[PDB]
Amino acid sequence: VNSFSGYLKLTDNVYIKNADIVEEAKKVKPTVVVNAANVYLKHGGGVAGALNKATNNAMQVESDDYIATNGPLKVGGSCVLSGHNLAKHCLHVVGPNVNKGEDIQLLKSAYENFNQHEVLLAPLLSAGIFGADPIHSLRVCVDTVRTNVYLAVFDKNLYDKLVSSFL
Ligand SMILES: Nc1nnc(SCCn2c(=O)oc3ccccc32)s1
Repeated sequence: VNSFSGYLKLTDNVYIKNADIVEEAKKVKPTVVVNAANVYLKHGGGVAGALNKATNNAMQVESDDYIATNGPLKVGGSCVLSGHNLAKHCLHVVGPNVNKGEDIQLLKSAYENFNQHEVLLAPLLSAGIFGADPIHSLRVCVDTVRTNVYLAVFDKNLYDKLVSSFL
């Protein structure tokens, strides 16, 4: 039993809700919130910009130190950093950005990072400003993640389309 509320159950382990991931994280304080990161951990917009803004830029400050020490992530890769005021940990996961021409096959590799955590609050990887089809992202999520994932979808119209088209 966990404190995630109002989710529709898609499969044994995947749940979905129309919600602002920032507000969901502040309410639930999950062990892990997933960020839709880029390789430079530059949290300018989309989910990343919103999460970072909610931390009063502390996420960006921590991320800049991480990059200065370790260099960029790989597309499909991840790192665990602080969750600040939103969660215990933030799993920064880099899905491919279609608007950069990155290989959509890397989306499965990106979702594999979720399997290192028993429970996560997450957005759909590569959706939004990353340019991929969110219906495809949900399919890859369901077929790749085996741990318990609670997906927050900001756009109500998109949420309804994802549910109604889910096989
Ligand atoms: N594995 C999980 N992580 N985060 C959640 S949600 C937030 C509240 N919370 C809960 O309901 O169960 C919990 C177990 C440990 C820590 C927090 C818990 S479940």
